[PDB]
Amino acid sequence: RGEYVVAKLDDLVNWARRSSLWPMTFGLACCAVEMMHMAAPRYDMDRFGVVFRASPRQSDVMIVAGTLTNKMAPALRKVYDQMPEPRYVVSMGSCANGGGYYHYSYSVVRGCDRIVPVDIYVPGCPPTAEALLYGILQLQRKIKREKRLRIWYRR
Amino acid sequence: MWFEILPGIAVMAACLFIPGMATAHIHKFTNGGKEKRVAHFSYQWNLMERDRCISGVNRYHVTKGLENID
Amino acid sequence: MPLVYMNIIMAFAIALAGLLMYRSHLMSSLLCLEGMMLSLFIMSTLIILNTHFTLANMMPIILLVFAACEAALGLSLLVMVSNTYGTDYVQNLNLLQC
Amino acid sequence: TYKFVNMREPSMDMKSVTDRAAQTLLWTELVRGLGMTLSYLFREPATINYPFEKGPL
Amino acid sequence: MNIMLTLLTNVTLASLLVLIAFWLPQLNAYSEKTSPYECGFDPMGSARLPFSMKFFLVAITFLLFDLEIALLLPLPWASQTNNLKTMLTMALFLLILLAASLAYEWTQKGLEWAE
Amino acid sequence: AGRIASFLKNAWAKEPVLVASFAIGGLAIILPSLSPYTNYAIRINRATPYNYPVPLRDDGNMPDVPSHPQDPQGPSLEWLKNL
Amino acid sequence: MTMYIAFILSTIFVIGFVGFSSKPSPIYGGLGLIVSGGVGCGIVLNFGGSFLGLMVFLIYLGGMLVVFGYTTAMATEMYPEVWVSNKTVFGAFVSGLMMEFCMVYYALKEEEVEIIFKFNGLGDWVIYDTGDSGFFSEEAMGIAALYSYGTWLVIVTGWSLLIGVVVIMEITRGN
Amino acid sequence: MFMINILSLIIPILLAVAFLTLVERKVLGYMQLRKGPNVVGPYGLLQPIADALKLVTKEPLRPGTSSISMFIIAPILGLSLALTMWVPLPMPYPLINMNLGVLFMLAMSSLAVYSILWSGWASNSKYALIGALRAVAQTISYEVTLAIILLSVLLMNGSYTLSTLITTQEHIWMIFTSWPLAMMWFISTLAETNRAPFDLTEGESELVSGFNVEYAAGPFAMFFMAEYANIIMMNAFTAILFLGASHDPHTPELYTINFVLKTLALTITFLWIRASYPRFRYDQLMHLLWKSFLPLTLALCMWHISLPIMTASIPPQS
Ligand code: SF4
Repeated sequence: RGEYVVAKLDDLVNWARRSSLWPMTFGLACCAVEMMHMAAPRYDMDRFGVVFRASPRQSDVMIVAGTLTNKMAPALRKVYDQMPEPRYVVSMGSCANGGGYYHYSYSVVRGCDRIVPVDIYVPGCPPTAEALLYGILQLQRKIKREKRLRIWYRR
Repeated sequence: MWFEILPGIAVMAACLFIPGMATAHIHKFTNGGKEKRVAHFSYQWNLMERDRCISGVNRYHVTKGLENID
Repeated sequence: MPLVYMNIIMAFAIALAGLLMYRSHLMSSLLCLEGMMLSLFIMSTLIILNTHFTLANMMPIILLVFAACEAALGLSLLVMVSNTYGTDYVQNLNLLQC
Repeated sequence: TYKFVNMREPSMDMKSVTDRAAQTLLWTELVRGLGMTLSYLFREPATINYPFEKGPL
Repeated sequence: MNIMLTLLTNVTLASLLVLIAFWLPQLNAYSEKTSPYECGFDPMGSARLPFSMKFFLVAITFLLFDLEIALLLPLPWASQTNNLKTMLTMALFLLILLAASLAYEWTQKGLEWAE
Repeated sequence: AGRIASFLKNAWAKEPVLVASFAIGGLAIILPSLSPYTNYAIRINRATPYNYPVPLRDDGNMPDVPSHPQDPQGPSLEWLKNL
Repeated sequence: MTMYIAFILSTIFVIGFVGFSSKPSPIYGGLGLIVSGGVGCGIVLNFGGSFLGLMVFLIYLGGMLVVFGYTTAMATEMYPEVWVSNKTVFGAFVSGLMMEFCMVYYALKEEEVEIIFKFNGLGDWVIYDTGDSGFFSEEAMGIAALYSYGTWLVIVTGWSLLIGVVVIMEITRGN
Repeated sequence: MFMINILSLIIPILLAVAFLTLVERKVLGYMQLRKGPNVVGPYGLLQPIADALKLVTKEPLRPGTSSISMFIIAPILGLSLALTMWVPLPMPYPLINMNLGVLFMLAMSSLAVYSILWSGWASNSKYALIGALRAVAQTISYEVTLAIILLSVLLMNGSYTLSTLITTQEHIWMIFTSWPLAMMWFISTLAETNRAPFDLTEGESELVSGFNVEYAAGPFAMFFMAEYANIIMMNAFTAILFLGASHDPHTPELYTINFVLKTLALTITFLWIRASYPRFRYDQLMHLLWKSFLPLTLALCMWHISLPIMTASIPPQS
């Protein structure tokens, strides 16, 4: 029956998405520098099909790298709202995940989730480059477990 | 470890390889083993037309020598 | 006189109408003007290739070289009215009245 | 103490001007960098196979 | 025929690519996507205003040089003439006029990208 | 004297491209007149028979024109073979 | 049947011209001119004018490029016009379609259309000429004769292009 | 079987462009101490497939402030011209023996402006409207130099028949006669394809992308296909034009192998240059050709038109 064909097809599609996610950089603080180290020779993000450089129009994943302040929030909102589907947003760093060192500030939102949906919470201050990379791999396995056309066929 | 690039362009080479003989072979395939008779000037076109008429099969690349004539 | 001659002559007639009957735009009008010379270029090439006028084979490009020069200044004039006036819309183009 | 970084003004003999004209026209420092990057191409790539291999701690 | 067949094949192939591109994927079609973009913001009230520019002069001298390039294009056929001396002098005239136009463009600001 | 040489040196340093272009151009006009082979190029161009050499009606007293296409007398281009 | 192509090449030339002259948005007039020139290059080409056809291709698809170059510079506005903006443009367009259609219908029925001059509706393939070219293209050799017989033409042109760059300098100089 | 030959021309060029997107990410990375993509299949061989599938099934966003007609036509023009501009290339037996093949292909090379302008304006964004005019000026201002270089090089070939170009070289590489010219030509090629040293349109500080900003998914990928097909096509053009090869008529495959090797070498030089050099500035970008390249090109053309006359070595017309 139809599950065989639809599962093989959507498995193909989600594999293609999984191995070609394109980050939308978006580094706000030292988490940006650690991500840049994560794209350095040593860990070489670009090996996994991730491309690091991506205009927000052509991109799949946003890494909220650093503290997100009140003045920033509308800009990040307009950036994500324009991001084409599918759009998984990963938050790196204790500051972006929620609060941070500057949790009890006056012009820093207490978490990217209060601004934008977060798909993978990456902890660390900063999350050491390979921890970020592991979060990326976790998102890849999340894309692997994707059943879009299955749910369509079984709606 | 530059040889990791070697597969990458190798298929690429093959990718550019195919348009080479494919056009080359098909010409040889179509024109009775001969390569295509390029007609860059009207004299060449007239020669090709007379060859087509003489062939009697509406195929220019078919050629007959003195055995065709007395 | 076959249909190709009709078609390019008729194309020239409507280019005459389009450029000369202004609607509201100077840029589009000179665009119609340069399309005019395209119609004339094709037309000229037709007889010249037809009649084996071997020398006249060089007349079209010659005819071409000057014609673009006209447009070369036309659009050049277009900017000079544009920076002061603002647009190429020829209905404000009224200061010279008396 | 201190060192002046860029005061090395060039000479103006025929040899020096010919060398500078050749470098400007026959692109040389361009080729210098173009060949250095080639040397880095043939080198051993620095890359750790995550997650099979982890960074030193 | 032949050549026209290749042009037809290419244009139809391209159109199939764009059709699959624009039709196959699915979009939720929500309003706020339509908001335009500029490095995080939107392009305020611009991206169609008249463009106060200066390299217009470079753009027009392009065309003026392109006419002369068209004029000198017949050279490979022209070199096959009996009176090679006149062809040599007159082609050299054409390139000298190219250079003179460029030089007048040069000294009189001109090709110097206006500020 | 000194001023001209110094100006040439400065041009060769300040805008080297300009002097190279001006030089090679200045050659481009003055060599063809000086060169002794341009006449040979004219001979090359006149040698090629793009059209048929339509014969002349024989009536006697044209020894210059060969009677046969294999005849010895007539125009020859052995210089073309040696060239 | 691809017999009538040498006809239709001109026909698509006509109605691509009308929309080009239908006074639409300047870029849409440009598109009309572009399709007209692209289809007219075929008209010259299938008549044997290979070099002239490719020549007009090159120079003209640069020439409309530059007239674009100011259309987005010195001709755009807050609300650029659209090929459907004005109501009259549709009437101009349809008046473009029906005139040559009626005339070609007549030329297909009577073959003696009386519009302006004298014309016959019996295609265009007839007017070609039998013959040969040896080992030289007539068009290329003719345009090559510019440097041997075009004594005055190249001189007056080059002088005009020099004067043209001078005037382009002077009018746009801006004091 | 003509249409079969056509398809055997398009489709392999499509795989070539597809795997160029892998060889660039591998060559660049190895040039900058990165292993490159080697996770999707063996040595990253399958990676171009995955990104292509993603971009096909990525949502193509319609620019709300746009007229869709040009938003769709511009990819059509850019892609179709790029592929049909491969038509008259002298493979050992070129597909279409157009008597003016070089002029044919040079004329079509100017048409990329006719995708750039509609992409930049129709998408209706500041980055798009800037980059449209900037890139248009780039490519048009380098097209002239391409033209005089082509003419000066051809003045020794004999005609515009691009199949006889091989017959021109035969003995010696043509660069040995026009290395000053080719050095300009190649660079101008680098300028016309908008590559990192001369790109100026991406400029990911003040133009971001320039023309392919609002384009997404499929129409967006079509302009990449055009761009990385022009790379291969112009590198192949330069390869035959200057880096000649042998061709025995009884063995057509030999010239095919030599030509594809030359094309790969030149494309690797493209990637080589982009992986090292900084990016030009628009001021310097047009200063490079107006102030420097064009006078040298004019003088070299004068030299190369006077030279056959004085040497009595005019090339055969037919
Ligand atoms: S979580 Fe730590 S490293 Fe990241 S932005 Fe906050 S303070 Fe900096």
